[PDB]
Amino acid sequence: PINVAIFGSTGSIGTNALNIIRECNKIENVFNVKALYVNKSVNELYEQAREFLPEYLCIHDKSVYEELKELVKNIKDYKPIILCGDEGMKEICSSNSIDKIVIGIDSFQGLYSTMYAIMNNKIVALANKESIVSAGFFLKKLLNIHKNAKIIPVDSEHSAIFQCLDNNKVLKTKCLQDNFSKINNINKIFLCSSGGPFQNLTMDELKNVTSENALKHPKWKMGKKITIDSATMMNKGLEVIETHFLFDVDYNDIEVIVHKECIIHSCVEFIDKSVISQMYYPDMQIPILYSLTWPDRIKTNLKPLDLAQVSTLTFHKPSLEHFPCIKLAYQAGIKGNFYPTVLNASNEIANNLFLNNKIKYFDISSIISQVLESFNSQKVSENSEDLMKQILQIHSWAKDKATDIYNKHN
Amino acid sequence: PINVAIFGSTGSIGTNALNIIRECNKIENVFNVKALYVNKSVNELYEQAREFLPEYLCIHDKSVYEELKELVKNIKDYKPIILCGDEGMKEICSSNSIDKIVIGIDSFQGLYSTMYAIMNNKIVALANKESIVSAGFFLKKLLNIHKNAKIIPVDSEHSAIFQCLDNNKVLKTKCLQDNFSKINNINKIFLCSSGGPFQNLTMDELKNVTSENALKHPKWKMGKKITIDSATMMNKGLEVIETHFLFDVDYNDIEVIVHKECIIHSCVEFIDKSVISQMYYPDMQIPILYSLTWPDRIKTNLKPLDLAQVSTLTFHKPSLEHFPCIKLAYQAGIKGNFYPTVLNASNEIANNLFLNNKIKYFDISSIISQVLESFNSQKVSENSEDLMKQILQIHSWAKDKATDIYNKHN
Ligand SMILES: COc1cccc(CCC[C@H](CC(=O)N(C)O)CP(=O)(O)O)c1
Ligand SMILES: COc1cccc(CCC[C@H](CC(=O)N(C)O)CP(=O)(O)O)c1
Ligand SMILES: [Mn+2]
Ligand SMILES: [Mn+2]
Repeated sequence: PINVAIFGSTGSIGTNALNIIRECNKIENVFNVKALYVNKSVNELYEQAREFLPEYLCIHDKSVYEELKELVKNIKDYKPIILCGDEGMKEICSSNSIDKIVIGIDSFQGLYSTMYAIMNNKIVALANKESIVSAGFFLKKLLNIHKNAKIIPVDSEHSAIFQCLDNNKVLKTKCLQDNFSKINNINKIFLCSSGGPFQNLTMDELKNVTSENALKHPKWKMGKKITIDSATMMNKGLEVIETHFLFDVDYNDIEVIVHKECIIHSCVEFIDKSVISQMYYPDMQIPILYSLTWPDRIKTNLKPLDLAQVSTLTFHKPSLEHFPCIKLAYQAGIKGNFYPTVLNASNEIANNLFLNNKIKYFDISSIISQVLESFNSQKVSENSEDLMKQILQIHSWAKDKATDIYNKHN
Repeated sequence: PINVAIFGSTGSIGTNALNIIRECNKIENVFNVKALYVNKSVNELYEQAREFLPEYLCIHDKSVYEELKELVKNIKDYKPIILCGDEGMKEICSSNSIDKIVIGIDSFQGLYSTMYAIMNNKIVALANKESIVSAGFFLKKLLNIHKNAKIIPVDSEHSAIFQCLDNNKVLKTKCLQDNFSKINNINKIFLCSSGGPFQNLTMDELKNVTSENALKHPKWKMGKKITIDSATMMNKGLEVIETHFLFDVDYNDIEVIVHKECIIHSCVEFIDKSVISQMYYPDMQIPILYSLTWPDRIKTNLKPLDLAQVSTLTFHKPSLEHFPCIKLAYQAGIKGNFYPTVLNASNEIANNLFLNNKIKYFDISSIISQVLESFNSQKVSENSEDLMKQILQIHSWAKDKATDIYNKHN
């Protein structure tokens, strides 16, 4: 019986996790949902608690804490431990009844909860790519100290890569470890991209695209920030750095490939040049499920892939002139140090400015480039606590520098 | 160091094996070629012996035995054990200095050498699919007796399938063992086919096709028998039965898919509905190499797959009306017993009649169909020597029956 906590259970990752858990549990009792954690969605959490009956409930916002206590009195034969804030989150991570934690929260609370899950030697199913890009050095150090802790990737391309690896090799190492690629015989990665809504657009058309164009009739309905990142291909840029950190693959050995059908989710070339790929319909339930079942798989009732119906799969190179965010991501990754932290923070601001019609498409990459050029490399702190503060200071600095650049030109 | 014997070293499989061994050994000394076995080509064997310097040389034809001995006196600092016939082959299989044996011979010598390899508890890299289709029951029985022997698939689609499996699971079972699919969490197989030279012909066009049409402007350098089987899609029919026996996959869970680009070599759907596939250029060096490195991989200098250049991958269902041999293979497999033995034997005759311009395209499937209808199921011998005799007698009967049907409706 797999004992799982869901952090951010009313978000997209959290609700997809509970859906696949429900469906798999109908086939065979595999999962025990031990904890649910949300920001402020009391009614939604109450409804989840009535179905899954977790041992723990937690809610960040303290003004709806007593409302939650009163709601759960309506549930028959059920006496949960009801907690609140960061202290509740810490108590959940330290519980001996929890084996695996799905991190479905963004920004700092994602990183903070990941930190606590690692400190308690848990399996961490991590969907927040920005935390790996920004704080990769810190997570790597924490994983070296807490030897039984593991990060298992949920980001679909990185789940795909992970699924292409031989678990007889994977089990000798773990993600975010030096020498991961060597142990797994990895030569090179094909990192698949949908390409977003702008692949056929000219440079002159790209000059005038708006956030409405990027968000209009999405093929897959996902959040605004990632949709804008998909449009600029900064999503893939961030994912290149994520690949480097998770799998210890050199930047020269990561190739972005535009695959508009989104059936092949990524591919791994091994040292003999054989290539393995993972395929399914574009659906987050498979990557989430594998993060919770690894190193095994369990039965689902998901729709089987019909390759004859799919019929055609296509691949092409992305144009770096048209999608300069990709180039900037590689440059930041290759330069190393805290340049990925700066890239991520400056993109957070630029993405949001574009979303709100404050800047143009190529201003996104212009601002990111300028902030990157404004940063000086820093000696990397050997001390774990100093290193986290260093990352947070640089993050804050880069957001401010991006905002100042905007303000001056405006 | 991996100690290898090559049976049929001057055929297509043998020459590909020695090429990839040579190239891999230039990067790192991995392989010792301990034995080479050929039918007739004494001169070619001498040249191989001069380069590879194997401890054993064997030749099936006794009339060129003395010539080989005299030739080898030319090689400096070299004193091999020089053998001939079935006896020489048995002696090679029984050597404690040999770990892995590549079976690149067909027909009787192929089944015969496979048997002796298994009896001596070797790893057997098996490229002769006809042995598995005709003698699957016997090979299963033999592998149950000889617990440390293993068949590793070399046939490209079956190697692909094998490469899509997690070795943490594969190492708890072995090919041709009951429950192989259950242990590996296999739900379904996509068995990829080139479609062959007649794939786009109308029914009227198919009625007239000749063997010269099948053999003309061939895309890859392979033998006449398999080229004719590719044209009729009986190659894939045989490979369906091969999949069933190697992997214990039910016939209803094997789907033939026409993939004309021959980049994806086959795919495995797991019980969660995630699909894994193996990809490379159509080149037999990868499947051969993997059979000799499994459960590891080693470095090659093969050309890396350029997915952007490949650009497009396509998939469609084959027409059973145009390719009735596929339907016959499923029917024979599903019926079970020795019907696969009869299918293989009757196809051997019908393929050869068509190759030599004695019958038409649809006569191939007609003869096979009639022979299958003439066969009565038999009680399966419990004794392994009786079982081998039973298989061989059914094989002879079915070839004779096919020939007599040809002679009647001449
Ligand atoms: C909604 O579920 C899925 C599952 C798999 C694939 C897709 C297609 C969308 C792919 C990515 C979003 C992403 O980064 N993901 C999902 O990780 C968009 P781009 O950066 O253009 O490539 C959707
Ligand atoms: C020359 O080497 C390779 C290597 C991989 C793939 C191909 C393409 C030819 C595929 C098969 C032959 C076969 O049965 N093989 C190779 O196992 C033909 P059909 O039955 O139409 O599908 C060639
Ligand atoms: Mn992704
Ligand atoms: Mn084949």
